[PDB]
Amino acid sequence: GTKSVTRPTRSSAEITCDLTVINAFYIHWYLHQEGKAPQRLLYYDVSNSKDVLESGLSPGKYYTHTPRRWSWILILRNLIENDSGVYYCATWDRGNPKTHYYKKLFGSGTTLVVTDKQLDADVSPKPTIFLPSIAETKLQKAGTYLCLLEKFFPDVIKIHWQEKKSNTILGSQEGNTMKTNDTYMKFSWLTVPEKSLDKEHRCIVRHENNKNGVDQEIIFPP
Amino acid sequence: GTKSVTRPTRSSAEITCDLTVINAFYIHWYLHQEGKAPQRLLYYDVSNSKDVLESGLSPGKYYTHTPRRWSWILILRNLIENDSGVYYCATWDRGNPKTHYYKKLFGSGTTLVVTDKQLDADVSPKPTIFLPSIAETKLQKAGTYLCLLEKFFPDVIKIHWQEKKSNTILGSQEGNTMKTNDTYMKFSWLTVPEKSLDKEHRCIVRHENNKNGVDQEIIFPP
Amino acid sequence: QKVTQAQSSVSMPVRKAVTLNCLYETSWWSYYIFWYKQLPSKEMIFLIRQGSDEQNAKSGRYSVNFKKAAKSVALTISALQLEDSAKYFCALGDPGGLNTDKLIFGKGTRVTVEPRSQPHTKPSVFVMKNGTNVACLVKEFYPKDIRINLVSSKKITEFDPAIVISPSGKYNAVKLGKYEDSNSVTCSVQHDNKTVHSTDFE
Amino acid sequence: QKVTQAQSSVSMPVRKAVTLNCLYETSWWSYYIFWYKQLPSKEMIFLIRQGSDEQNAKSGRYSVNFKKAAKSVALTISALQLEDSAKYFCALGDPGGLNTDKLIFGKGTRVTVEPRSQPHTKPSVFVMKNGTNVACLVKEFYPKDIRINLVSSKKITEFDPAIVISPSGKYNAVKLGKYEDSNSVTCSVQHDNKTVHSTDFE
Amino acid sequence: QVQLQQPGADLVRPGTSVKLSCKASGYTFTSYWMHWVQQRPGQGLEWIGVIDPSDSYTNYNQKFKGKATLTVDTSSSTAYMQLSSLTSEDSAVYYCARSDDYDEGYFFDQWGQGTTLTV
Amino acid sequence: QVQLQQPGADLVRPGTSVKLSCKASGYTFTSYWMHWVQQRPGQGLEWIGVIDPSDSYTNYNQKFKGKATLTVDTSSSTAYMQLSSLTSEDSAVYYCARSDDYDEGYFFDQWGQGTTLTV
Amino acid sequence: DVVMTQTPLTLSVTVGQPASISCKSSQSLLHSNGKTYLNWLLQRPGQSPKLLIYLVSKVESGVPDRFSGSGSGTDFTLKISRVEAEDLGLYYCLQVTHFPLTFGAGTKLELK
Amino acid sequence: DVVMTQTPLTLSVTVGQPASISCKSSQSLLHSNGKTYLNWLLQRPGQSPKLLIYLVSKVESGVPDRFSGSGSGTDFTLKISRVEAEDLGLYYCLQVTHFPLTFGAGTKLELK
Ligand SMILES: *[C@@H]1O[C@H](CO)[C@@H](O[C@@H]2O[C@H](CO)[C@@H](O)[C@H](O)[C@H]2NC(C)=O)[C@H](O)[C@H]1NC(C)=O
Ligand SMILES: *[C@@H]1O[C@H](CO)[C@@H](O[C@@H]2O[C@H](CO)[C@@H](O)[C@H](O)[C@H]2NC(C)=O)[C@H](O)[C@H]1NC(C)=O
Ligand SMILES: *[C@@H]1O[C@H](CO)[C@@H](O)[C@H](O)[C@H]1NC(C)=O
Ligand SMILES: *[C@@H]1O[C@H](CO)[C@@H](O)[C@H](O)[C@H]1NC(C)=O
Ligand SMILES: *[C@@H]1O[C@H](CO)[C@@H](O)[C@H](O)[C@H]1NC(C)=O
Ligand SMILES: *[C@@H]1O[C@H](CO)[C@@H](O)[C@H](O)[C@H]1NC(C)=O
Repeated sequence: GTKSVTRPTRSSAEITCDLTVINAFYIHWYLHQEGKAPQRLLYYDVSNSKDVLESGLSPGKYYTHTPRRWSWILILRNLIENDSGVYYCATWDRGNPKTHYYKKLFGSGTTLVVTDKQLDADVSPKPTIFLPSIAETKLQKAGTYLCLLEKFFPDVIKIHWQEKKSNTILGSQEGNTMKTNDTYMKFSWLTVPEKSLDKEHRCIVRHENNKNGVDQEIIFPP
Repeated sequence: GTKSVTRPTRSSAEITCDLTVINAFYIHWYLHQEGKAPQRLLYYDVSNSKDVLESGLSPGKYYTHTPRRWSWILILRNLIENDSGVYYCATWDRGNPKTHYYKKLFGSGTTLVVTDKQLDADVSPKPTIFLPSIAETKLQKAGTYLCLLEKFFPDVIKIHWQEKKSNTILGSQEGNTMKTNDTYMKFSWLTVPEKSLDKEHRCIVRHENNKNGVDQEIIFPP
Repeated sequence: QKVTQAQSSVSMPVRKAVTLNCLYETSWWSYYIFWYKQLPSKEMIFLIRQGSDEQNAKSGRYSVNFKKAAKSVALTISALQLEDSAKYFCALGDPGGLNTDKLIFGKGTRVTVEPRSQPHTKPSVFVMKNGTNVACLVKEFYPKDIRINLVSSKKITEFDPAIVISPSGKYNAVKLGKYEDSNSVTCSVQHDNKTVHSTDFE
Repeated sequence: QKVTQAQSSVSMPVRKAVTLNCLYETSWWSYYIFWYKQLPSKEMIFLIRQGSDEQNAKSGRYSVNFKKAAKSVALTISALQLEDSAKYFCALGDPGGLNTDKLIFGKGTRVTVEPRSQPHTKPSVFVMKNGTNVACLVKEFYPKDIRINLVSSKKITEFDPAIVISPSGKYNAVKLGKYEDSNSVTCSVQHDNKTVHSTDFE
Repeated sequence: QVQLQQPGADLVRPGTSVKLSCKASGYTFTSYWMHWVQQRPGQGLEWIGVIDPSDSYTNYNQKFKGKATLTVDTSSSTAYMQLSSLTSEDSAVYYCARSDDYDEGYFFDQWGQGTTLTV
Repeated sequence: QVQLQQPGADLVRPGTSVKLSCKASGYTFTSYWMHWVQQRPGQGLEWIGVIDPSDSYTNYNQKFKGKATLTVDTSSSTAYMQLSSLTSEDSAVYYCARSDDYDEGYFFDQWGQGTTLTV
Repeated sequence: DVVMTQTPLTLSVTVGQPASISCKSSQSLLHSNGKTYLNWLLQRPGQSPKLLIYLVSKVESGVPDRFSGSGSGTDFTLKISRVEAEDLGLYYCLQVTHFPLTFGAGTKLELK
Repeated sequence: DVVMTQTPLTLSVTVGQPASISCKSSQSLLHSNGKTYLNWLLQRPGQSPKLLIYLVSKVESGVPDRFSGSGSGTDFTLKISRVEAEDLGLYYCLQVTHFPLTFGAGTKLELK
């Protein structure tokens, strides 16, 4: 359920709470920047429907929308560069057969990026796939596909290979994101045995700024 | 663009701003109850992104979400019976070839109803249409259809007749809403000349709690 | 500032003129007065704005009778149409140089436009039925005074008749009822001292 | 309260055990200490909670070395898998009887699991190309020390090689470059003092 | 002086739709209705219809309904009748007259010269 | 005392896949690898493969790759080899041996009795 | 509907003799507005008809004082105190309270 | 790949005479870990082989002190200070630093 949200300066941002808990009483929100410890920003009381901010924060900046029953959304105003990070929706758990109070259930986390977002062009990932080398299958008796993606601004990208149908999840090693100018680039590969080249493989890449608002799908030759 | 929003007590409600104005500077919100004068509740400054409440209102009750550029939404917490009414999104206009400052542009208005909404059953309108009387067309040479709707809780209902295609809008007299127990009932009629009975007519009823979340459509015999 | 509108319901014939009052008390030196119309579909539409320091402005069919020392402005609507049946709100506005300034509205009056004074017409009576529901239809009678009576034996529920204006300029009435004997009902209209039955046309 | 984690990056072989420190200063009488794991997909997963008044609790492969007067708790992970490469956060928690109580986290350490100490393996080198882009693939070499060199004439842009662990337990490397002469490139691997060329297998 | 005048006469073949006019001048053309009335040779008057020019609101006799259509040109201050399905019996003297507001006294103030429509 | 024993002998027809076992006892079966090595009659030893029971991580000789599959039953503390496509040349004495962690000294601590697989 | 009926439907009356013409209606002409409508119209042969009496009692301007109107309910009557040579022609009692706007049968005035 | 080579590949040595068996490798056996691996294994005919020398220099417990190991780089040598009747059999120098795990050709010990 991971996701990213990119917004310009002075705009407003929405961050969804992935918790499906029921009859909760408080909903805490945590910010995790880069290189810094996670820290709580606020906590929303649903018994009285009021959000309490940690000391040192300017009122009128956050909000905990509750569009439905047991569904929460954090709303940020006056976005500036510092607002970027990861946002977690968390809550304690009440009761147990053995009263441990063991954990604090944490959400899936949503990345937020704040940019200028006025000179930004279309930054959807553009795939430039690779074909297996015949010399490689000549002796090693295997094929190594390579799904290359380039020129995407939000680095939060999920690439996984599903062969032809979703039930066939194949382990695929993947390199780290590489920064090219203002955008980012990535590449993944998959090694398949002799009894795999008879099918078609897809590197189903999920990205926020992807075209059509849905995850892409790149068919490979057999 | 008129609409109605029904919500239970202690829930939260969203009211959309129908204004399509551009480069606005302030957005005022007006409440109009029944039997009482319209009164302004708050005004949102978009230059600094801050909503100012009229004196005498508890902070933490309203909010002016701005999900996109030039799109505003009012959010209400802790809904109680008194919160019902009509909400208008309004704004002054700046500049003119002759500096009149003539008007204050007003929105389409959205009705808000606050109920218990726990014992509420399915309250979508249920049509029980009527057929023209043969005796009526025997001498008067005309037909009078009658589209009856009954058992709907939100009284904000829009019934208009479109014949077969939307371009054919027919004037149709309509009776006032009648309260039956906890629900409401309505009926409309249309008189058509001799050169109209060869087609089919629809009483396209728009209602918030209508099934499938879209306006109904009732075909009539020729 | 405080704005009160005296009238609660006004009814006028078509092609005539009507006048709606608006009393108000203020404190500023220069102000403004606006008039707004609310349709049955809840749509506030601007009508006229009268400059306090200006003369009696006229805009289309709407005029304002304003005097600086009067502290009371009335709106005159000339040549009333049939779509002017609405709710009229009188709003007082602070100097519009700023953008925070709000309009303070009154309780608002209601305007209805009845058909012009017309000669009497005998209405035509018909009956429609689909299921236990029964509809009595009365067409083209000018005098509003009417008494639709449904004669049957097992009236379960009854609804007050709905009387509306027609595009022809006369009145159409429809009365809805719930009856077990759908085909055993009769309609009687006591209009203009004369009796009309539903079977007089069959 | 303030929690600091000394380590910034830790690397351990598979099937071994690792220990991560957590220093902290508090003021309350009774507290709690939790350990959380953040995957590369940004998912905080609960690992263990150690009762302050309780003994050294053990949960699965995770253990805590806690002493009441130590004011420092260390997490010992035994039998490291390959999916344990993550970011480990140490959190101090106020008495959980209330629901407003928050967890204060540290900067968090990072854990990486390299393949176990293995004998050397000669890697296999191949070249892929689609357009001006060129990919050099090196397979199944245990010693991380490697230097992939692409020999050509019109190198426009170059990317640092990506070296990853394989399901077989060894290393796979891929280097990507931009070359006008796509078919005129060669690959050289200087691994374990030995030289491997891409054409040695064709 | 208020004055309404009509074409003196008209001769058409049966089965042809005809158009009659009533030019009015010397008064507020809008504030008064316009009543068309027929007169068969050797018989009394018979009311045809009434047209209100301000709202263009028209009412017709039951017998003459559909046969006669009343229209108004407010720019030229004229009132026209369209006669359809002309036959032998549809020959008579047609008259246009001016009425009042029906609330402060109704009357036929003035009459034109009429037109003897013959088939 | 640490002890690994194997079936004494085995006789199968050519073309039939065979299964060999190496029962181990008297030590921590997990902490030490298991090396299978073949010995042709009248020739030196030839390494077949290695299996790590904790992670079940297996490596095979290039020549014997595919022919021999190594598996482990940790519950019963056993190590098995599957031999495929048996032919005339695939008859030899097969041995299982115990190794160490490769970081503090590698060696072949103990050996079984072996099994003389004949086709 | 509403139909008028003129009783004498002819009157050969010499000069100087007052005369009365009565007409009756099937239904009352008292409008719900608060007035009754009955127009006594005079048609001189060869020219357009001219209105003599409106609103039953009142008289159109430019008309001699001899003409008068009376009646109520469903029966009305026009009276001519003095009959002259210019009163000859036709007379109609016209009812406008009901929309069909029925005209009277017609009373012809003659001389002996 | 890596292949070992045993030089004498036979040794008919009488009792009491020290002997040396040398074996060489195509590539250096110095592991990047920081150790070199070369196991001197003794196979007594009729039974399973037993490990004599591990890590080139060290000696497995339960083995007489006569056996010793030396060498470095790509060349190593096992030494027997005193040759007895229980040393007869076969000897292998085994290299484990490279995964193919190549075995030696085999040195047969005999007597005159
Ligand atoms: C090299 O990359 C190009 C660009 O993606 C590949 O062309 C695609 O081929 C697939 C084959 O199924 C088509 O569906 C796509 O529409 C093509 N994309 C284009 C033309 O932009 C090409 O196949 C790659 N070469 C390989 C894999 O050998
Ligand atoms: C009386 O009302 C019923 C109930 O709506 C009408 O039945 C509908 O008939 C239309 C004909 O096109 C069907 O499409 C609908 O599905 C029917 N609705 C039902 C069965 O619930 C019936 O037509 C009406 N009688 C008339 C108009 O004479
Ligand atoms: C960025 O793009 C510019 C375009 O002029 C190019 O010169 C430069 O080399 C690029 N830099 C990188 C790091 O890709
Ligand atoms: C409301 O429903 C109840 C059901 O028992 C019925 O008795 C009653 O008459 C209904 N009232 C109205 C006003 O419809
Ligand atoms: C009015 O109704 C009464 C009922 O008794 C009847 O006598 C009278 O004639 C009616 N009048 C008209 C004008 O229909
Ligand atoms: C190491 O590389 C050098 C390069 O000069 C070469 O001389 C030497 O033989 C190499 N050693 C091995 C073991 O490959």
